[PDB]
Amino acid sequence: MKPSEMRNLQATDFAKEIDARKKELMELRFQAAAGQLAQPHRVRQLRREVAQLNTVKAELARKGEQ
Amino acid sequence: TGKKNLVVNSVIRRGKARADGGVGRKTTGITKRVQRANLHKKAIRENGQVKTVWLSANALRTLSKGPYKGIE
Amino acid sequence: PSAGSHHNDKLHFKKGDTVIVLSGKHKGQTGKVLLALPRDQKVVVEGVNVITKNVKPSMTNPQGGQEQRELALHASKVALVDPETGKATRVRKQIVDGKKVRVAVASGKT
Amino acid sequence: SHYDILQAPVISEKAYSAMERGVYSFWVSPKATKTEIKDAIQQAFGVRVIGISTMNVPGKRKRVGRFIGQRNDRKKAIVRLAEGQSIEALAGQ
RNA sequence: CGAGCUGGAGAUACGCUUUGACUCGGGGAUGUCCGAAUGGGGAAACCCACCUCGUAAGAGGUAUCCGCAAGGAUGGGAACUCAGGGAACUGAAACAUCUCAGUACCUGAAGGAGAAGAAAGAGAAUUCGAUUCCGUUAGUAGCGGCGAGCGAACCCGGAUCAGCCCAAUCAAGCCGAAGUGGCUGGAAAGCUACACCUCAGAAGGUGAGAGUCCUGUAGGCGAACGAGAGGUCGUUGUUCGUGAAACGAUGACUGAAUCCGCGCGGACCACCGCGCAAGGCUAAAUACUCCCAGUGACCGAUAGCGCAUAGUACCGUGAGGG
RNA sequence: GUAGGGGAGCGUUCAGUCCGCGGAGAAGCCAUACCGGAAGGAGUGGUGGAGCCGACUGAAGUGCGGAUGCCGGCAUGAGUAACGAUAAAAGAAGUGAGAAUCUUCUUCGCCGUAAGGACAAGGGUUCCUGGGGAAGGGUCGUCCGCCCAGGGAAAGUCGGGACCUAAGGUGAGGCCGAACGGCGCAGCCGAUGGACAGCAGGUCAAGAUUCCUGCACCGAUCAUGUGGAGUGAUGGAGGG
Ligand SMILES: [Mg+2]
Ligand SMILES: [Mg+2]
Ligand SMILES: [Mg+2]
Ligand SMILES: [Mg+2]
Repeated sequence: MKPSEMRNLQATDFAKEIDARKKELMELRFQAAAGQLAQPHRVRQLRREVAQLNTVKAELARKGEQ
Repeated sequence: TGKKNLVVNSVIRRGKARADGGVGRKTTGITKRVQRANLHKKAIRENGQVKTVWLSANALRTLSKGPYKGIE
Repeated sequence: PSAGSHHNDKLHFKKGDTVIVLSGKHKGQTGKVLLALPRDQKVVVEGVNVITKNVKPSMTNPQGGQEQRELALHASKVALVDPETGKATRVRKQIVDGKKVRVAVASGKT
Repeated sequence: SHYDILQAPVISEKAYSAMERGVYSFWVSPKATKTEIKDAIQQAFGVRVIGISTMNVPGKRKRVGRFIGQRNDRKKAIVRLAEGQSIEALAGQ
């Protein structure tokens, strides 16, 4: 979600943990359209996770490569 | 526009009557005060490699003597 | 239009504090603070009580009678009390927690 | 990527009656193409698309408040699959 | 910063937060497509490509002008700056030189300023000592169909103050003194009785009018790490309108001297005096106000900006108008 | 006593000063038979609901009946002219708070080289369904092209593009020009033209040469065999 237990993971695991949220994030949209969206907060939260993910896989890209 | 030292620009053209005579005769009255433009010419000259360019006639002289940065 | 900036979106109480109501009706009456709206300058204390009507046709039964609920105030209640009445605040330091600064006056308890 | 593109499923009664024929309809990215859209469905749902027909759709409401109004702009994609039909179970909604 | 937050939003549902949300100050990271627009096309925001890396997704490149290359230029700025080009209505109680005016407008180049600048000078004391600006001289000197009208400079006082080079503290923010009872009132901050603070009685708020109720004010602290040549012809500039017209300036033709030398001193000569052009840079004083703060014998809803917000609605093919 | 000149003052906003007043009721508004020589000023009462009078002095965006003045509101004409083709309309039944006007049935009448039907341009959701009934509808609406919400639009073959060129536009190089710019070979852009593969049916409430059923066609990459050696440009010609 936010600490060093997130960045510690592999490169193809970062791409994997991005799309895992997106699969849910799309299912939430399909639920929203139907009228079974009792947890709207989950949508805001999942999108936040993808942001942090992409932010980090750009912090570690610049570090080492100088 | 002449290649060595740019040219073209010009000004006005007066035209008086009751002219000539007794020092200042009676006087000289103007009937013109209009507006004019004066110009120059072109010839083939090259420095560095190939170029034809516009050549100021009074700088065509300047070149027939000592090459003033450019050459024939 | 303006609104509660005349202060600094800054209050003198927390959503827990016991406060006495200085000025107006409900003068002197005390109560716990249950809602603090800093920008709006609102206080929901167990003080000023109101009888609000319910415009509720389709809204969960047409049985929308009268409701017992308390209506919010401003700075028309002097925050924090211990020598039985309203006071200012002056002496800060730390308790066991250094990071926190307490409040007190002619006495020393909040 | 895969999971984006398909914004939502087409609700309505005509799509729900199409559902019954193994014909699935979706609201997709307006910029998305037929090839790109076919790929995303084939992937995310794990089913072969035997045909894709698609078309763009406009907007324009307001109710009150002389607030001009505005379009909304979508794209609807409708797909047919071979005898091995069905999407998830998210068909019998 | 220290408890609330979930934009205006006057709106419910889901939630987030002392393992410190929110907000504020300072950095980063992402930044679709159009636009200088820049791969190519195009009726802006859309079509259509090629090349390199790649598991697809996806990423990078492909415009011309400068230069070896690093690196620079295109485009946008309210007004201000210099430059190229440059009106007429109007005044002259007609009009033609003249005036309006080198104003308005167009165009170019640029910056936070620019311009100008380091005496071939001003000038008449053998004084001065780069430039710009302000006062003044002075409506003087002068120019003028000597008409309408136009109009300097030197001296002096003042702002600022440099001459150099080449060619042979302020934003985030924290701390901050001191009033209680009765009365009138729906409501006290007013009235009344005694009281205190004052390096703070500026100001806003609070049911009405507030030093002592809140925010503050005087005063103090305060940040990891954040900014501060001569000539003839043609013409013209300045008070310069062919005048006795010098001097600068340059389109056409010509064309020198080199310090017992050259230019200037209002035709011109001699004498006396001032100065070294034909190479470049150069801060400050000056100007303007998109923006920011403070203030006002400025406005307070037909006022004040066009707008208590809208360049919207409406009008127009459009520029534009509103 | 007109133009005009001279004198003394009244009133408005703002300002500095002083005296005050005010939620036990300020300004403003309304009524009035009171005062002053006039501009004017006060008392009382009524409304209002939070600011304000008096005096001195200062400064002005300082006094309106006129401008075919400007902005706004409201009158007159007047319940008047009109209600937009002289192609008619009638009854029944229905719905509804309400019906000449909405629905349905049976008649009538008008168009029928159109007043029917299919594109294009242009418009933009006006389409279909369910609701509505302020305003728009020259009357009325229960209705509508109006208002609200939901839906509807489907292409290898039809138009356009990934093909072509005309006028014209642009245009490296190039030719000209105080600037801004003007021209211009190839090339490129540019349909109104050339080129090029699909027909017959079905049917949503609302799409159809697009979806669906039937049976076709076009090109591309690969595979399996036939086949056994050429393939044929940015240029030639024919042809379009
Ligand atoms: Mg008003
Ligand atoms: Mg505006
Ligand atoms: Mg009048
Ligand atoms: Mg051509």
